[PDB]
Amino acid sequence: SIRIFPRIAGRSYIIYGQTSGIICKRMEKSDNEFVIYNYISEHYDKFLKKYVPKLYGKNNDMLLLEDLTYNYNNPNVMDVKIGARKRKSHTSGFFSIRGYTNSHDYKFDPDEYLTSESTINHIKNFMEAGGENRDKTKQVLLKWIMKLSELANDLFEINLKFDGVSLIFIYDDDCSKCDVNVVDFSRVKLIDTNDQMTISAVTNLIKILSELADNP
Ligand SMILES: O=P(O)(O)O[C@@H]1[C@@H](OP(=O)(O)O)[C@H](OP(=O)(O)O)[C@@H](O)[C@H](O)[C@H]1OP(=O)(O)O
Ligand SMILES: Nc1ncnc2c1ncn2[C@@H]1O[C@H](COP(=O)(O)OP(=O)(O)O)[C@@H](O)[C@H]1O
Ligand SMILES: [Mg+2]
Repeated sequence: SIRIFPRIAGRSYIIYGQTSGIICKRMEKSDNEFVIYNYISEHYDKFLKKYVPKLYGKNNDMLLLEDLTYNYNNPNVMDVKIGARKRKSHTSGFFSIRGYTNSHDYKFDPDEYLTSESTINHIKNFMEAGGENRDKTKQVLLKWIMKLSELANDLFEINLKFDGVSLIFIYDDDCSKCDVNVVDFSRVKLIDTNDQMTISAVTNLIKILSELADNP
């Protein structure tokens, strides 16, 4: 009947859809996540199409979402919180890594505040599954940089406060495919300006990833 989806982070009930390519995410406390998907669709439809999993529909309290891991033979996933946290400061100052595929092997702890060096080391840990072909892993980094650059550029024109939103980074072990998308609109709010904190998270990630793609 019910297959639990292998979540990297967060607390919401998420299960595989009864059909291929879909996950079902329960809206726990309010339907705010649905209201915000609908609002972005009406006001910023190009943003939704480029950066966000497709919302196929709703069943009671369940969102039917595009499974971002579906087209991958061996997906590696990292959840980075880029929007404001509820109370805490970010573990990496401008963002918080929330989890990644195989993080347990590296003694990753989502409660641990990280130096710049430890932050970089966890991102390198996440990239270890991608293997020793430095050319192929560099290309994954560059394609993430391309899309995050455009996202940061685009965010200047969006009047939302992206509280609690995460970037879901995905690459295949063979490094033949990768993407990054924005998820988790449960705490997002309308405002009258752009979200500078969320833009700062994205530019900081671009800086770090650019250093990784350039290191010899
Ligand atoms: O916004 P965060 O700091 O990243 O963490 C909140 C946690 O907030 P905080 O109060 O520790 O700042 C929330 O704690 P709560 O508001 O229940 O005391 C928790 O419910 C969310 O699942 C939790 O977020 P989650 O890990 O993305 O599920
Ligand atoms: N569309 C998606 N495709 C694949 N995995 C997803 C998708 N949306 C969420 N996830 C997974 O679920 C986890 C929690 O997602 P999120 O939307 O942040 O829910 P929560 O409200 O529980 O924090 C992410 O870390 C990721 O592993
Ligand atoms: Mg989340």
